[PDB]
Amino acid sequence: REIGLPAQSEIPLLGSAIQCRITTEDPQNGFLPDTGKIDTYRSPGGFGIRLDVGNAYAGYEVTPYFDSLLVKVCTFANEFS
Amino acid sequence: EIAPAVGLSPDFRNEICEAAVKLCKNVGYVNAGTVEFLVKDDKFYFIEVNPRVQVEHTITELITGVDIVQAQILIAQGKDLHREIGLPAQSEIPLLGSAIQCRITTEDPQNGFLPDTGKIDTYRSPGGFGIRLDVGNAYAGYEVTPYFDSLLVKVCTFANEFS
Amino acid sequence: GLVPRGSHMKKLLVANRGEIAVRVFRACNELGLSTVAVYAREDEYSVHRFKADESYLIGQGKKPIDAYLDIDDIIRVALESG
Repeated sequence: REIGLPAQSEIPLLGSAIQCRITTEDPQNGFLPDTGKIDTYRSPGGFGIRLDVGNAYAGYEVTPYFDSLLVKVCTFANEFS
Repeated sequence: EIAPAVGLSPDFRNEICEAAVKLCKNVGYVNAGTVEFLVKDDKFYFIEVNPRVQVEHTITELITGVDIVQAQILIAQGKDLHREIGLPAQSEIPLLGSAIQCRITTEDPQNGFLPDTGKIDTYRSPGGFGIRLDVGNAYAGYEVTPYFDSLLVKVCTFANEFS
Repeated sequence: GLVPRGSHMKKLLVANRGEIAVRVFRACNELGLSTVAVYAREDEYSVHRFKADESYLIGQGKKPIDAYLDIDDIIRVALESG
């Protein structure tokens, strides 16, 4: 009534979407997350791209205290391929 | 720029779309193109065709799910819209919510929209649900020159409801 | 229903700069095509130059906008780059 969601049969189902989490986990060092300063951070965009950033920006010091997430990337398109 | 034309009735918008199609059918238009009309009190008048992609194509991609630039390239490869590129028939072309595009430039609105130049110290771009960015030249360290346009980034938003 | 000869693509070149060049490169890459950028000397720091798989200076010695309108030099790059 207020939030505006339709009835269950009417909930859209549009395309597909994928999410990857980009982290400092080093896959050649047993996925041990790296720490230190980020020199460069350039984020892509375009059609079908969604970014939900964690802590990543030029200058930011990744600490050993919390999780290693830099940014969550989602893609979406009509076709899964 | 917004999409679709949310302040006009869906019948009337559809009539405009058919007129554009009729013109393009008549000349056998190929690839992407846009037909521009002026509209006044439920009448509409042709003014131009832009026989190329446009800066505002982004918002149409968002409300249809169709990737227009990919489509252009696939058409130029000789592919069939329906058979190979995968677009449905006209009446099945999605219409998903609405979308808005702004261009963020170095135009200074307190200095008569004169485009500023110089070095970008800080550039932090937002994201989240319903946000699309197509960057121009903007990154930390980039020197904006006076030689080209003043565009930094195009921002689009999209959602089920216009508001 | 006539398709021009030579319509098959492996590599595409954008005769432009800036956001629209980056937008086209993204589509190309998603379609499995390699890409080629052109840039004027003064535009040499443009993001689009570094987003292509290859890039080439064009319009040497011209004013920068004239460089992007240099038809023969753009064609030269398309042919040289394959």
